[PDB]
Amino acid sequence: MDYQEYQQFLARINTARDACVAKDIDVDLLMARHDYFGRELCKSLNIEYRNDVPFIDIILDIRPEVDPLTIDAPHITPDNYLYINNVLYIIDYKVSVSNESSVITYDKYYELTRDISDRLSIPIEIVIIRIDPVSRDLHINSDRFKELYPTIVVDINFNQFFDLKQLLYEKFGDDEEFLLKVAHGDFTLTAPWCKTGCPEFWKHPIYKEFKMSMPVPERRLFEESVKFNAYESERWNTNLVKIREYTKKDYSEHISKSAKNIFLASGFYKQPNKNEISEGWTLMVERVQDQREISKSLHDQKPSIHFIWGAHNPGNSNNATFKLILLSKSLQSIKGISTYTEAFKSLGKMMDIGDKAIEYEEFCMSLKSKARSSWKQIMNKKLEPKQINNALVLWEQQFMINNDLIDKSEKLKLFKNFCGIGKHDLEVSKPKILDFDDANMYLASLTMMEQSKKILSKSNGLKPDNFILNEFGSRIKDANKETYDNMHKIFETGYWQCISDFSTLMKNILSVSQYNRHNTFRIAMCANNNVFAIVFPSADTVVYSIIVLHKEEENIFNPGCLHGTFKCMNGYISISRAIRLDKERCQRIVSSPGLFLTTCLLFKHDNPTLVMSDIMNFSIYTSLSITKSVLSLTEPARYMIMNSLAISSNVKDYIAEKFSPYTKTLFSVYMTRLIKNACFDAYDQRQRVQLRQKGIKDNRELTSIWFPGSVTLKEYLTQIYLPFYFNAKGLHEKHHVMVDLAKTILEIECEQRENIKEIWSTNCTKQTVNLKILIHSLCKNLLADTSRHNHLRNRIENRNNFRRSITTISTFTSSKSCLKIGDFRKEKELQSVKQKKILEVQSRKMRLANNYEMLRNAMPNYTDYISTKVFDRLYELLDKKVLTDKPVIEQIMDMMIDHKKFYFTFFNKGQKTSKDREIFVGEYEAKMCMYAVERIAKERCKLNPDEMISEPGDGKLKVLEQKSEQEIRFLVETTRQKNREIDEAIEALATEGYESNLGKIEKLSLGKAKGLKMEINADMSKWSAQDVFYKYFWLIALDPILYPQEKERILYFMCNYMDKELILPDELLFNLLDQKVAYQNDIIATMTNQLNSNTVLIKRNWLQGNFNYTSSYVHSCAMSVYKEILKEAITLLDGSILVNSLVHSDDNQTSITIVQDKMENDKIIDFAMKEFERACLTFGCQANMKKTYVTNCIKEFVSLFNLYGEPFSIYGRFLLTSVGDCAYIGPYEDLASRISSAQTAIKHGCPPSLAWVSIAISHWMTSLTYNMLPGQSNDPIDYFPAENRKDIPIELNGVLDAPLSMISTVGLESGNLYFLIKLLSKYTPVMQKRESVVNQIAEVKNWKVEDLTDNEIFRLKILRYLVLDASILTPRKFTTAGSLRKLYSFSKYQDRLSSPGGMVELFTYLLEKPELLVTKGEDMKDYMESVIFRYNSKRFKESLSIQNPAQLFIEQILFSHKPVIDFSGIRDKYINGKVTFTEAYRLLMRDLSSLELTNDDIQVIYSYIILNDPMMITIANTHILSIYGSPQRRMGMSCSTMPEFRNSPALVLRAYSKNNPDIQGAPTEMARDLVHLKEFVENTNLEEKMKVRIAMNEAEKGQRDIVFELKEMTRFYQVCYEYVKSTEHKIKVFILPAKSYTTTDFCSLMQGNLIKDKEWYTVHYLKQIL
RNA sequence: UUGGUAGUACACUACU
RNA sequence: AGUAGUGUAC
RNA sequence: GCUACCAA
Repeated sequence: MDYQEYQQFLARINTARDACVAKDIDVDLLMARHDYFGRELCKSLNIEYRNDVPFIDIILDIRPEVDPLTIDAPHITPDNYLYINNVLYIIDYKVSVSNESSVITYDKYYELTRDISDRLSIPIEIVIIRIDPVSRDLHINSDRFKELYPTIVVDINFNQFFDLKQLLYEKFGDDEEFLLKVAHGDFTLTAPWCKTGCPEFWKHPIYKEFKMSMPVPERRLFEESVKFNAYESERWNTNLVKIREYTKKDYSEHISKSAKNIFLASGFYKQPNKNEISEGWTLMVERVQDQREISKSLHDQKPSIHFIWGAHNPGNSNNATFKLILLSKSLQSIKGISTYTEAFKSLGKMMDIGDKAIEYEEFCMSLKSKARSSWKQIMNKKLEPKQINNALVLWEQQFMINNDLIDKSEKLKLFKNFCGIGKHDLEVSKPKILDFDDANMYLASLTMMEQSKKILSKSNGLKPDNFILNEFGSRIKDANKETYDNMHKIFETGYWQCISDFSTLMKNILSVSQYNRHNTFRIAMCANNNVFAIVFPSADTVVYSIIVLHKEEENIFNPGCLHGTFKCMNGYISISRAIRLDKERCQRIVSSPGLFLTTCLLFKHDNPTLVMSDIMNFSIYTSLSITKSVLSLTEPARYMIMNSLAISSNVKDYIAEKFSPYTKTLFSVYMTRLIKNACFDAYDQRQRVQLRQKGIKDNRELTSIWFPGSVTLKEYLTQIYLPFYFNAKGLHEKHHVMVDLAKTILEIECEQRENIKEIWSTNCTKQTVNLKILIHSLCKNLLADTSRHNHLRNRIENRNNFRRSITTISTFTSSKSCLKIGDFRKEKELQSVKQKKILEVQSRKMRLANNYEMLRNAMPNYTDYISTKVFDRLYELLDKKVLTDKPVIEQIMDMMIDHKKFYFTFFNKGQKTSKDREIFVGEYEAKMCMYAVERIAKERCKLNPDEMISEPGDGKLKVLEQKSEQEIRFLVETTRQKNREIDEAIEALATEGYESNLGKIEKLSLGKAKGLKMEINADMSKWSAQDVFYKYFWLIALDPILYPQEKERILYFMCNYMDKELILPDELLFNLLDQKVAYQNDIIATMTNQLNSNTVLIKRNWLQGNFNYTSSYVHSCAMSVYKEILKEAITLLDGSILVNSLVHSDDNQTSITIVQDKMENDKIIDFAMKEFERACLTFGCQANMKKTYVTNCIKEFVSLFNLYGEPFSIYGRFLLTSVGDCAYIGPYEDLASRISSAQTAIKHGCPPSLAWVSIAISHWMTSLTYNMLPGQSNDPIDYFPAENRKDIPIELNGVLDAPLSMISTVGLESGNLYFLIKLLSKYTPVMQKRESVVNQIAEVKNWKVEDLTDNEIFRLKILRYLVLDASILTPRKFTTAGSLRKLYSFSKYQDRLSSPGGMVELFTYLLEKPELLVTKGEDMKDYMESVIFRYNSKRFKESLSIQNPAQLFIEQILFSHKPVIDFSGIRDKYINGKVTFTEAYRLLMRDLSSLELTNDDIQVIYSYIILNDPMMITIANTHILSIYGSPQRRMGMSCSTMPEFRNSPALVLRAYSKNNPDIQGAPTEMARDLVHLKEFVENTNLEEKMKVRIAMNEAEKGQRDIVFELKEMTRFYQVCYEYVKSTEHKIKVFILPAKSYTTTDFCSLMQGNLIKDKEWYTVHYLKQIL
């Protein structure tokens, strides 16, 4: 270029300060380069350099004899032109590395010139002459133009333009307004996250391993790809395109070579058939018998259920004290001489009060009356046992184990041999199970089931009326009469009474066991006057034996836990074995009636074939399995049966390798059979499932699995997949799990260490990647995915808060576990000594019924650590100034370099699976690094159409549906196109003589096109443990949105992460060190150097959970190559194919649809499955062919189905959780937790009737928790003005009355909404009745408040004075702040207590910044102070101690008669010690006698609940204005998304508190928010209302009340926080009977769908629904 | 904080 | 006894 | 572990 021009540009660059000025430089730098090229080009072409000539000048140059006024010359201005030989060459110069500019220019110029061409007969050639400024190659489109100038030599250099453009861009590299302007249309960046890179990367051994293993050109291409800078390059994609083109040859060879395997394919793909199943079963038994200790003996059986049962005796009392006597005389009078009969007679004698009945009752009543006076426990007053006849009584139903009444070796017999207390080569023996495969052992199971059938299927003598039927039977019946009739059929049987009795007795056993002692036994009862339980001494878990009285002998339910039936005074007495269960398993039994009723009705649903008696017999044993045996069968059932009916599967290898029956239980022997039978039965009806849409019309052609009968496909899948959900959580033992996990991780590591060397390959070696195919696919995908969003790096920054402070991020301030490494020898040794002393104390005290320091010495290379809470580890790092309040990403970038050594540990999930899963726990700073990598991926997965782990909400279910609609349409129309010539030839030929000439009709109709659908439902194996981590190095390196600095640090981290060490936890080390015998081939010893170290180096296993987004993206890539191969292979058969593939971490749902005429379909299947496996292996995944299975109608994907187009789900899994899913806080709060399960089940397609049943079971379990059932102690019915429990409010443990449409949408808050809708529809005049909701509420002033019934007035008082500011009855517990020693931030809070006035300073800080009472705030100081303040809360401190739901459950029962309600906190919301539940009912009613409601109070209720909520106005409008069409049957359901009904809080509340909207942090729009906010303040008077509230308090108290000011400011600013916060719209997908488009559609569909099982109703509205 | 002493509190109670 | 287990536990 | 009391 020109010299003096360069000096001017170089000056403009130095003097520029704005980005607007810098942009103008860039514009002219580019135009200068364009001009420079043309001036040089024209010299080579030997033509006049014309600057920019209008088109009219061109015509006037070459054809003077033509009029400007007549011809309409196209309005363009070409850079040059050339007229020779009656041809006009219009010329345009370009300087781009791409010809996208050139093709726009060509098309514009070509299109316009056609019209003017015909009016002059001059042909026009549009010539674009491009030069690629980097290479310097020319590119010319016109074939005539190159025939004129065949040798163009523009010798030219652009280096001075790159030098200049560089200087400009280095100068404005951080100016984000520059990056915006400079940005092309298609791509935009933001400033670097760091200035320097990381040179220590390039020296790192793992990179050198990585590098050295690649071939040389790829090495250069990696280093080059790291160093790329999309902002400083000509175009963003050059490095990606450069690398795509280099790999293209090797890639398209691999695709073509792989596609031609279609012709090699035999067609003998792995199928299921009778032989495979028997061979699988026989190989399986061979394994199981080598692995277990088999037993053909029925006395080796363990309890199938931990209970024995007998019917009640209605000739006897059901009084507590009669029952106690009845048992005491029965035990003392046991006739005969058995091995334990002396012990039981003694126990009976030890509980013997004789005639002294009233003396017992009044003694017990007095002790109880003492405990219930106090909120806390009664301390320092000793419990003394009263002598009442032979019984020494410590408490109601607690009796001293008296030494006089039992020979002291019969006492030892009871404890040691019967209860196991203190009970006791080279090898350790195998686990013992029953021989499930032995036919005599099977018949014993078959017997037990037929024996249990006989007793339990008989009618109990009782009225079938219980809580569920009484309160909800009305609405269950209305939705479906059949399910009401079924409930009756269940409640009549002994089944239902047995399990109710086992539930109620267990509830009581737990209540009783709490305060049982080492020197006492206790007695539990139930409503059945013949069933009891003796709770033995714990010896520290719950020990017990069940006792049944009965008239005749063998007439008791014995599911394998009877010790013996004995003859006694009156009839017979049967006593169970001694059972020992942890409290978690016991809770499950309490909840079992809900499970049973739910299970029975669900299996029986809408099916006239099945017999209810047989269902109950199966369901009772499933509902009461609290033991591992059944876990071994329920989930494998899925794979065995589904593999058995698949088109392609591997039933042999699944059963052979994986299926491991664990039959300790006769019921599990019976069930293992039902599974086997079902595998064969599945094969036998394989053609009844697969095609030869019609899945919508569901007929009963399949054989039932678990009980005899006939079943539809939907009902058949529900039978296969539901059983898994009978599995309880927490059945595992930490002791055993920790070892199994530790050793499988180390086995995978040791295997890799010894055998797995090569990283790359070309023949699918185990644990390798095809390097060039990886590189090429990644390039194509990154190009594609980046292209479809231009601000991607910006999207990543905003959505994941990269720019904001670390303290504003929800995951970086959580209560999750978090590892930290350091020296903690003193803290851990002084824990050891404290638990030594306190164990020795309670050991020495227990003699009533008569180490860490070492570990460290044994481990020279130990690595100390301690787990803590994430927010606490953040506090710590901020305090020691390792972290700052700088933008999170900048600090993540520093951490990647700063944190060299990585450390992880694990704990056990306690999962419902047969083998328990591991959960990994890393350091805080490891979570910081992975955040960046994962959140980058996450946003790019959202752009990828295949990738679904990133799909928000329930979108998956709607995506499955849209694919199968698309695929069905493709199959049909594509088969119609390929046939129509043949179909017209045959159908026109078969008009004249359809019968005759049938040799010619089938001449052509064999050669017509064959349809083929196949659905691969795939699982992958060892997803995290056996990946090739090295492949992700390319994913980072190729990434155009990363700068080379960031890439360098990210890759350095990823190198360090492959050196990460796993810490075997101290719990596991103790267990292992305590082993007397050495373990044989001890993998844990091998990998620790004889337990010298507590760490093992883990390399290839990126730890499960950590890289799910990036791994899933690469899995999405493997499927793009699979699509490409299949597309080629089918074009070799001139066929048609559609391939879809959905990917979610290690789950896959690929869907092939093919039409071709050249080949047998079986060979195409054998091809597609082989190439599926290979596609996976070429990218480092391993498809698990024991679990993957192919159908042509059924897509399973992340436990969501699609059956012939129609979506389907096991809604039953959500219904089973409705029973035992709760935190145990209060009646409202617990019920709400349980109701949401029914809402989730509803949106997965639960029928209205079964949803009502579920809702009843929730109400039952909730009221049971706080002793609030009908007739019970805390039952509110008699304390309130109401004739039903649906008339009392839901907040005071009422019963929920609303339409199920309403409950689906708004939950418990529907209880009040509907009540207010009932009032409007009674107390507004008939003229106004036809109006919408806004007008009916406006008519509230003209209401006869006199006419309002008592009840309605009562409810409105609660809505006014209680509901509108916080779910009000809440038991408050007295418990301690257990185990906060670990928390760094807790000891700082403790120091702030010890400081003089230290807290008072902090409280006053938080009143001056009331923003922090309901946010965390952007500042560092603001985070740390708000943390220390939270420790002031009791509820927050109990959150950090590990929760225990069975204790939380049982404590909540026991304190239901104590005074646990703080009525001052309830009352002080209307003022101008503690109290019991029932007293709180009296005190609340009398407060309502001191209040009245005017017509303004009612208006205020309707305003807050209805009018100030768009959704509530809508839901109200729909119910009032709706009119229903006639009923109709559901014909195929459709997924529809629930629409949004609605229309910076941390800053806005700071801006509200101090009236400036001008804070160091983020304009006019945050001054607008304050004006919009102050509307809400002046309406409700809150600022000027709480001032009266505080001043009144401190005037009465006499001095300034600092804590009350905090509490009132909190509830003031918490009301402000719940206005200045948008409902971030979650995606909720609902299965409905038609498709929703509008918002009104969803409401009408919902309203019409959820009222009967039989049918659905269309719903319309008479006015608008907004 | 350690060392000592003496305690460590409650549901179901039902047409059966 | 019960719970757990081809890891010595409760 | 909690509670009351005592002793450094």
